[PDB]
Amino acid sequence: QIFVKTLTGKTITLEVESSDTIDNVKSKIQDKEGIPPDQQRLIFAGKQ
Amino acid sequence: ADIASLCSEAAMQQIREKMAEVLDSLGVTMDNFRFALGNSNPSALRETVVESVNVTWDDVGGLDEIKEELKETVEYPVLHPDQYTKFGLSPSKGVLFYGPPGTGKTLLAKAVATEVSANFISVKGPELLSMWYGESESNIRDIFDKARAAAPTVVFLDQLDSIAKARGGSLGDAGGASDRVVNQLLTEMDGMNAKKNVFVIGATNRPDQIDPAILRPGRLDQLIYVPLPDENARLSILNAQLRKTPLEPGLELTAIAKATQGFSGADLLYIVQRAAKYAIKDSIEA
Amino acid sequence: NEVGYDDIGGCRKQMAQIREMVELPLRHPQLFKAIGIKPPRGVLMYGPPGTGKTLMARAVANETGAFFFLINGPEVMSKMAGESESNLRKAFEEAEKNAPAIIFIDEIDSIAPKRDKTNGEVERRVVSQLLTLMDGMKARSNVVVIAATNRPNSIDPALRRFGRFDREVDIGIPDATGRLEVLRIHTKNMKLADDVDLEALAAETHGYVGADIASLCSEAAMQQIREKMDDSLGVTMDNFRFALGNSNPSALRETVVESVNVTWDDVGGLDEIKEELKETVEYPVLHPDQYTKFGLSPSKGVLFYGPPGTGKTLLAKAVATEVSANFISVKGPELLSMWYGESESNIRDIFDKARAAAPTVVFLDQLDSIAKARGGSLGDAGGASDRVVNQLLTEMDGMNAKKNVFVIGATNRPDQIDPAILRPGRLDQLIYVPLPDENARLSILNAQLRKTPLEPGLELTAIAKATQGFSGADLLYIVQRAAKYAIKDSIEAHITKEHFAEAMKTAKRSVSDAELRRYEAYSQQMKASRGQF
Amino acid sequence: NEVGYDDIGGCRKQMAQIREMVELPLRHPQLFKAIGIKPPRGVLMYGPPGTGKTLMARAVANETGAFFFLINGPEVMSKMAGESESNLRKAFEEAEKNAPAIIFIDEIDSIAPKRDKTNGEVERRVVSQLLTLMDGMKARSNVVVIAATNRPNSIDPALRRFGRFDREVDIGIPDATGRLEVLRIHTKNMKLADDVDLEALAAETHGYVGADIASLCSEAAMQQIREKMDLIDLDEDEIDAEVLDSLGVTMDNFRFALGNSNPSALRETVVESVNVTWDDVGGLDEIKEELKETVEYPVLHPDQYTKFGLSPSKGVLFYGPPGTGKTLLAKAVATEVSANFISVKGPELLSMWYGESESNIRDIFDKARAAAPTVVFLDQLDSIAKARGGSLGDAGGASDRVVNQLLTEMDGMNAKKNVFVIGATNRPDQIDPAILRPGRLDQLIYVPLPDENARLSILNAQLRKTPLEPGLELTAIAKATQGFSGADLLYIVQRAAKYAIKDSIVPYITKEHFAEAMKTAKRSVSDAELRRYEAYSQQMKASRGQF
Ligand SMILES: Nc1ncnc2c1ncn2[C@@H]1O[C@H](COP(=O)(O)OP(=O)(O)OP(=O)(O)O)[C@@H](O)[C@H]1O
Ligand SMILES: Nc1ncnc2c1ncn2[C@@H]1O[C@H](COP(=O)(O)OP(=O)(O)OP(=O)(O)O)[C@@H](O)[C@H]1O
Ligand SMILES: Nc1ncnc2c1ncn2[C@@H]1O[C@H](COP(=O)(O)OP(=O)(O)O)[C@@H](O)[C@H]1O
Repeated sequence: QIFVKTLTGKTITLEVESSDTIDNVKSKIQDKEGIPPDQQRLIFAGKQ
Repeated sequence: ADIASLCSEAAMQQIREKMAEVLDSLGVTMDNFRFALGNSNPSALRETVVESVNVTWDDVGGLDEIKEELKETVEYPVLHPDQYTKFGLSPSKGVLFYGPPGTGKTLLAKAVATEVSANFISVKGPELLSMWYGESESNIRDIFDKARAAAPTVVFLDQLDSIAKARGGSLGDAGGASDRVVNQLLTEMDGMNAKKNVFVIGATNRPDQIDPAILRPGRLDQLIYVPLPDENARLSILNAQLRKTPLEPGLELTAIAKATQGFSGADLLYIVQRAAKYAIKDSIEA
Repeated sequence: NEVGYDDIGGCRKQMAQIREMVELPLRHPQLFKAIGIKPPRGVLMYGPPGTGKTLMARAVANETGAFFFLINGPEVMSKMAGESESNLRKAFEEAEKNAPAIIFIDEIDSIAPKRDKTNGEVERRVVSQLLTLMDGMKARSNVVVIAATNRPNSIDPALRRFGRFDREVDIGIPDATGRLEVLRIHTKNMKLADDVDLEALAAETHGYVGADIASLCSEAAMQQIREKMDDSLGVTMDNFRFALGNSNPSALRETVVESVNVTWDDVGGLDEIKEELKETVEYPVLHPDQYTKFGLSPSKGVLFYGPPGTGKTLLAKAVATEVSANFISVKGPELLSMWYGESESNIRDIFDKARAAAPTVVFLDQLDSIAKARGGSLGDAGGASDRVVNQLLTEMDGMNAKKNVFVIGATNRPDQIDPAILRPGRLDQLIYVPLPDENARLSILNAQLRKTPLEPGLELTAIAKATQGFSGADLLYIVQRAAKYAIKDSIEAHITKEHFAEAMKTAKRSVSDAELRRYEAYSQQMKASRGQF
Repeated sequence: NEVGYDDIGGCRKQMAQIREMVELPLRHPQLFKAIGIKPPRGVLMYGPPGTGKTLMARAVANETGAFFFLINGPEVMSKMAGESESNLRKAFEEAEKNAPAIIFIDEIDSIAPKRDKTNGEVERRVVSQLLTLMDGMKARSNVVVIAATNRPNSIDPALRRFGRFDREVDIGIPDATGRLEVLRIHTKNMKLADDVDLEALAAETHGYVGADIASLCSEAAMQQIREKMDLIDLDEDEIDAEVLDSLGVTMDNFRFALGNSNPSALRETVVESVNVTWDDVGGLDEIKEELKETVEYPVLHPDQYTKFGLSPSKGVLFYGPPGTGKTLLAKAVATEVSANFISVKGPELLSMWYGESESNIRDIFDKARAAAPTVVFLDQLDSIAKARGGSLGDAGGASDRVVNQLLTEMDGMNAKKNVFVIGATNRPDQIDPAILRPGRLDQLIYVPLPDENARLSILNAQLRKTPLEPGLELTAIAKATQGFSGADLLYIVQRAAKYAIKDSIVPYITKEHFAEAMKTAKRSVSDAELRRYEAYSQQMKASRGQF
């Protein structure tokens, strides 16, 4: 004719937010992004 | 899904029995299915067993006045559902048995539900009680919701000599707890949904001290006395367990049946249960 | 530098299964059926740790040259969530470059535990990834995965399904010749002497395993190195006797599964009840056609009642020899000592384990609790009052009648027990154990005097003629009361009949006389009032 | 600075066990080829803190001349999960090419705690990386890994398996000759005085570890600075550098250092023994030679006691009149066999929080195996019946939390592990029958009424802790009580000694303090309870079963 009562407790979280390895950024630089319409980029030649 | 595996579970034993030159063993045998049934993993065995058993009415002998009464209460709503709606009165839900513990009053109730393929839930009186305080009324209404969801089901309340005896006699501390546990099922007999073909079947000894609010109509009104079966209807009991006898008896078994009226309906069933001590013992030494 | 079939032992009956359960798809997919091939890969092996589950899986792999890829539960569980999803795909991509291969997966109970405590997405992610690739390898790539854990009830039941996981292999403790066999394996290079023993320490290891055998041979050999320096090496039996007193019993909280070899002639007398038990249970275990030719059922539970503690445990030991099966020893007061849940789930966690270890027999004691613990409505006790009576009516009739699990029961006072459940058919073989005869207990005492030397001028029938309240177990203190003086006179100054008078009357008395006249109150009416009493 | 053999002390018997266990796979691998079994690779040291276990690992590495590398505990957990596994892999690779080598790791409890109490993510990350690297390596490079912690069962139990960590080594506290050797190493540079005795300070600190002795002398040397504080102040920046040579730490500064310090590692009971003889209690000689026939006979002759098929006499009991010397005999039962002994009591050790109520009995089972021999003793068996529970009717039992771990492993240990349970109750009618069985308590040692005519010899060895009067009065001090044993005899002593605080601001002990003390001559242990069990002492052989 009796009872059992017990509560609980929690811990939410911690974070660091660590990212961006160096090998991904070196591949991130050597690319293209697009050029409007007529914004050619050119070639050039010389030094015969 | 299990049947898709049992054909393969017996095919590999046929290969294991040997090790058209090796494909003649691929023809499965009837005992390798019994070997597959011998190491069978039943899907109903992985949880609680709520299936319908294959018992019928020819396995018992006698008790035919109960059989003609128990063919109208729970079968006529489910076989002809439009008959009681013409008069607008639903049939009575609840049948009560009372008598000696020798007859089959708790054992023939499984043949009532399994005829129209209904589920069977058997609960005992002194099985669940109020251990702590109030731990029984929550365990009574917890089966009423699934009794109507998987319909047709029945529920078999048994041995009510622990609850239906205390109305105004016991005035102790257990009697105060007795007044708290008997009004749960008394209000649930008329508070249940009677249009979902849920039925209660009772079979309780000592029929003198039953509670007066349970013999009222609507809950238990079929006053069906179940004594030991008649002395001429005791030969038809033994048709189920044994069928093969090279001497064909049946007049000596009725001689001891007609000798006295004190023989029970289960004691004369045990005269062939002792065959392993009488006839099968001295016939297997070869 | 690999292993084979001779490097493991003990496990033979289910090893003969697993040597053909996986070789039949791997050696030849054509000669299986050649019309429809149904390989039931996904074998689930289970058992206590240290049984050599990994070594017995590498035995069939190195025999057929199969590539043994190995992963483990916590080594891929404790990684990143997205990394464990990729690494499982990196583990199952080896099924095409090494086919026929073997993929060993261990500790799945840590991967897929019971689903009561957790309700989560990431907790069900690692078990749904293997569901999505189990049907991905259904193109008959001739690979068989191996699942190794501790017990099948810890795995989630949706994994155990016909098509994914159906094969179950139980690995238990070896028998008396099993740990003898692994003792020969681990001592293939052990340079021992001629005085070493092979059978006494093997049968003495009850709760030990071959991994514990591997620590036994190394610790005993290390003790031999300690007292040599302080080729001149030699290992005696006394180094292993030092390992007997310095062993580490690990398997202790498990019921014994091993079968015994004790004969019925170890106990004296009661020959009329050994033939009655031989005419009931040891005939249908070889062929159950006797119970089906006339439509009968085997026995569910037996009883013993009379003088308590008179050697019914050794009678429960000897029933597993004429039936050629195992034996399970469940203690007497464990029905009350186990709490709520422990009195219900633990008594059925051995029953399905007994179904996997069929044929076997189970022993129970103190069956006088049915008439005293029925109406449980008190608010003090838990599973010791009401959670026993509600389940013995169901669990005794909750068998399958296809693997023949048997229950041996024994009580003390049957006059207070209600005859409602004691009818034959379920509780049929209710037996009265009587007081043993004069030739009965001296046949036991001849086995009790076997372990010690004795002069031939001693006689045991002089004390047997006045045994009014002395049973066989009541006279077991004679070898303790009388023989306590034979040790003192031999070790103080740097077996006879002189101490037979000190154990003549004041040795031990347990059987009283009030219940002695009550022991024949039911036995005189066992022929007339056999049904109820 | 490097350390050798002389820089440690106290554990010289314990160091020799670690000596032969690690120097044989390093120096002479030819014994492995001769006997054909794998030598161990991982040892584990444990014990109380401050016993110099890190100093012993540096001592065994430099003297053997192997390639020593140290991996400290909290330096691994100070990093994240990525670089800690890379640093653990680099340590094992350089020791393989430098064989023989010793890879000593420290503080394994911070890396491997008990995992089942906190089911977490990082609790199986660094230990699973270590377990596949420890069991996975195989190159016959005969390298040894040494572990160190403060508790053997605090770590994860999967590490204590075969092949990884098998040999457990306990590091106990030093003895009187052992703690003397610790201070002699630290006082090599301490300019002590001539009056400081070497052996006197060993008997002063009874339960001090070597870290406590090293902090004791530094605090006593710091008191020498504050004693000479008024001689030269701190304003002069070491100007008078000529009086510092007269700085001798004389011995009463160590007496002041003992007065302020406290024992740190004495939060538990004694780990070695207790020493109180049977002659310290008066009489009871009818059971002295009787107990010599049951507990010291099998440990001296293990062959003649067991070849006759007799069971080892593991358990005795003490019963009779309640509170009549059996509580006084709680400590005087270990010095006969002179083995290790730890007393257990209901409200003492088994009434803690959940989870630790069975770990205390686990320590006496590690003392049955790793620290053999052992002596178990439980007193006041009627107070523990409230926790065990009483069996009622014909169907009962003791449903207790602690008796399941007790009764199973107390019978599984053989006679070579030297297990000895001792019982002492106050009434045999208050004993639970579920614990009693034939095979555990078959030895009857009846304790009678403790010699009320000769009880003057009991109190003669009780008043030896105080300077008393030479003209004592021992005529009828304890012969008129007949129910007041040596435990309740202290109340008569407390009557004759509580008057020292009164009549003060002189006589201290007079003859009237014992002559007038007979006015409270009562009897708590009546003769009605003794005579029920005096006839039971000759008829317990017919009642040695259930009750
Ligand atoms: N049936 C057996 N049981 C236990 N050990 C065996 C058996 N047969 C052989 N052994 C040998 O004893 C050793 C036991 O250790 P083993 O690692 O095999 O146990 P295990 O429980 O399979 O290990 P794990 O838990 O890592 O799978 C093995 O190295 C093996 O060579
Ligand atoms: N032979 C010796 N035995 C015991 N103690 C010693 C000995 N020699 C020196 N000591 C003292 O004991 C201390 C050694 O303790 P140590 O630095 O090992 O702490 P520990 O807790 O054992 O290390 P860990 O943190 O690895 O557990 C030293 O400070 C030293 O003064
Ligand atoms: N017609 C019958 N004749 C004899 N015995 C029967 C009959 N029907 C059932 N039994 C026996 O009775 C049992 C089922 O009913 P029973 O247990 O007697 O219920 P109760 O004990 O409540 O009367 C079965 O085990 C069966 O052997």
